Amino acid sequence: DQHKAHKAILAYEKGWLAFSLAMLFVFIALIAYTLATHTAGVIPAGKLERVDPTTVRQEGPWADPAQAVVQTGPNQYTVYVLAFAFGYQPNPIEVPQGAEIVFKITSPDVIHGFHVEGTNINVEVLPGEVSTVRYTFKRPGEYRIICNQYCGLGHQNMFGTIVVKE
Amino acid sequence: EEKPKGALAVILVLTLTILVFWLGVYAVFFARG
Amino acid sequence: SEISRVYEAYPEKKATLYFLVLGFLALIVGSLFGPFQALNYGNVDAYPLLKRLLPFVQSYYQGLTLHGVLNAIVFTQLFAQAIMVYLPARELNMRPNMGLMWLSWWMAFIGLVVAALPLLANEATVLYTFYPPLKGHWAFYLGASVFVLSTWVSIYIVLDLWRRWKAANPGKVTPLVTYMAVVFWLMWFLASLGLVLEAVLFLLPWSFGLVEGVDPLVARTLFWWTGHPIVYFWLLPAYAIIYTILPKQAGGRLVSDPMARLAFLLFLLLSTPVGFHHQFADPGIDPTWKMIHSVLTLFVAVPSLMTAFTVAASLEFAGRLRGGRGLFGWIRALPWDNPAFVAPVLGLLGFIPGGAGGIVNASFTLDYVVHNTAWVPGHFHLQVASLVTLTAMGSLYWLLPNLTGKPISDAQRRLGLAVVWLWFLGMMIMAVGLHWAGLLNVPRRAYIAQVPDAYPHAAVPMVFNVLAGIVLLVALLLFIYGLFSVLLSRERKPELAEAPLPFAEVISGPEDRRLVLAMDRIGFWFAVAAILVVLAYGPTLVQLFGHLNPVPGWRLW
Ligand code: HAS
Ligand code: HEM
Ligand code: CUA
Ligand SMILES: [Cu+]
Repeated sequence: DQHKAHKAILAYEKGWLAFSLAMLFVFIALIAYTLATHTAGVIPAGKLERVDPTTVRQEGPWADPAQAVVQTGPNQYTVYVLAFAFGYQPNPIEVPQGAEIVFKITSPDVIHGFHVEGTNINVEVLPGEVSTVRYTFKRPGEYRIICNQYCGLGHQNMFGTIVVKE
Repeated sequence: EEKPKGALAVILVLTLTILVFWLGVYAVFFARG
Repeated sequence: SEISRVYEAYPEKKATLYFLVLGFLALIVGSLFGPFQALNYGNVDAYPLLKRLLPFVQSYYQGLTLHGVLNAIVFTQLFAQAIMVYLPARELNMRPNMGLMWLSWWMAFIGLVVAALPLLANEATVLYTFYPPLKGHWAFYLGASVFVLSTWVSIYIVLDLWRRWKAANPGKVTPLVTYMAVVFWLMWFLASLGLVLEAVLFLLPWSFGLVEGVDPLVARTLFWWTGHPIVYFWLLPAYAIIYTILPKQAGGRLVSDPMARLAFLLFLLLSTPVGFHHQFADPGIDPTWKMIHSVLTLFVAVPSLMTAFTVAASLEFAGRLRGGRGLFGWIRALPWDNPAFVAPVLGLLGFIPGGAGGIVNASFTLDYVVHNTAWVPGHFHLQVASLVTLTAMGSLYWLLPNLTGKPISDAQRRLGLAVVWLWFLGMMIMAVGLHWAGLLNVPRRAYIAQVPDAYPHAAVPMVFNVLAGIVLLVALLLFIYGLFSVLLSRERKPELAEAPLPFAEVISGPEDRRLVLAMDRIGFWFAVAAILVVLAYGPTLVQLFGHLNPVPGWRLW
């Protein structure tokens, strides 16, 4: 007891510090791992991509929502989306299964969120800005979109739909 | 007096809850990738 | 002038009492909402009722704005001040520059009230984040920016007390509690810049009428500079309490002065440069920066784990002191019949699942699995709603005697417990509800009871949420009768009120000396603090000012 106890403790905390570091690094390893296979698709495009929320919905690829799927590789589709006070455009978002879909998303009003229920597509939609993320829809069917950022009063209502085609 | 077994148990449970959560989520991340 | 003359001898008890009552009313007001928010996630619309009861609430969203702003900005601000001033003061038996201190308390109360007004009015429902472009009443932002500047006062006040205690003690190591609060308030200062930049540069012009727009990518990268560390500024006053008072309420001694300085030191180094973890799903922010703050945030979890051992080992050693004897002997020996003690130690328990929450969250790519979902409030209730908060609750059953002279009647004491256990078992219940529902993609900041057929699979968590709602309703209520009966009480027997704070003695080592000396390089590390901020928020802030794109605000409630 008393100062016999102080050594033990200081040495133990060392053992602790050590194991926390290892375990944390395994994590930084593991995190990084994901960061180099496909599934880092969902990480936003880090390049600044300025637009103008006032004219986003009148001019550009978000102005006409028949014109929001845009084939772009032998197996690629860009989707222009619009997240606006209290729905998403297009509704629905019809993309092919198997394909590399490239969502490009922006807002005429305030920030909303674009959470494609059942995936790690989880991007914040910022007025002034295009958020870009990749996804590869593997199994076909129906994916709901939930806005998961408070964008005012129709918030709890703000959903849309992705139909990955069979 | 001796070895502080109590505290170790406490970082054990800790350390495992940490693993339970991190491994568990990792899993899901993939499940949905 | 006085018949409780107190306040010409130890008047700092006056400022502290006041502050803390503020906090707690803030907390009693804000929290009123929470049980409602709870049944909401329960899928039960209690807002018919609430609405009637207090008739000025317009929306769920105003509710969640009050609960947010008053509980987590305001209540944790007034506790941190109260504690990380009144303690370093007393450990130095020194008088805080009381001119300033009441400036401090006034700024707060003005700030609060200036701000509280638009909010009860429904004119600033923009959440405790007030993420632009959603556009709040000007009296919100100036309101909040003052009340936060209210802590620059307190930064100085404390540095005052440090400056002069060292004039009285050349070649003498900063005593622990005073040391903690210095590296604290420095830390807060670096960290406070972000919101303060955002409030001056953008929020105020824009809301005063003096510009049309804020770029919302900066607006929120400035916001998160501060808005991370702030959780560390809520948490550290409870660590002070936990590290250097708790183990004495526990029966025991803290087992390492150095260790607790070490951890605090680390919250000045790694608390501020880490808030892109909050932006893992932002656009226009470079994946490598995000990965670095991901790394930094892992390091910051480290001090807190070291805390796990130092604190658990202390409580263990006490356990054996009061004749504990199994591998868990030491536990039931602790004084489970004390609210001063039961509170932070229950809080500490749901910190274990709470941290494991943060560490996930902080792992970049893993964030895309839970970001903006019920998962988050899950994590963050475990942290501040239980840990910081319950620490605050338990510390009534010592700070209140110390400051009022009012004593705790054995049936007020049996109440504390009931509350502290009722509260804790609530959080835990609610934790499971949120995290769970979180993982079923249930978003957050949402009136989901209004779209009742929408989360089919959240059926079963929603029950936990309901129940927790009833529990913490009961819990919160018991706490009001209790609080206003330990205060609506003329019986003050202040032999226990002069009585000095139950500080805990250290188990010193030989190492103590050479190492505590290096961590007391305070000025130096506080520069490494700003070096680490500059390098981290540095080539990102470069950029986003090279490319501002402000955008009209909207009001959407
Ligand atoms: C006061 C508050 C908080 C502290 C605590 C806190 C700690 C962490 N958090 Fe957090 N957090 C995040 C990562 C962390 C990490 C790594 C930590 C670390 O500090 C955790 C380290 C802690 C531990 C590793 C626990 C150690 C356990 C101990 C020390 C207890 C031992 C027990 C004993 C000794 C008892 C023994 C006794 C007996 C009787 C047996 C991330 C991601 O990076 C997000 C954003 C996610 C998103 O997508 O929105 C986030 C979001 C939040 C926000 C939501 C803000 C918003 O509204 O957007 C608040 C509410 C919050 C508060 C707090 N958070 N956090
Ligand atoms: C009776 C006690 C409480 C209950 C039942 C409760 C419950 C909740 C629920 C159900 C939500 C979120 C629902 C949604 O995301 O819209 C929430 C949000 C939140 N709570 Fe609590 N809470 C309580 C106390 C506290 C305490 C003590 C704190 C810290 C002081 C706190 C801080 C917060 C914050 C900062 C948010 C987020 C607001 C935002 O999204 O901007 N709560 N609470
Ligand atoms: Cu869009 Cu909430
Ligand atoms: Cu954070």
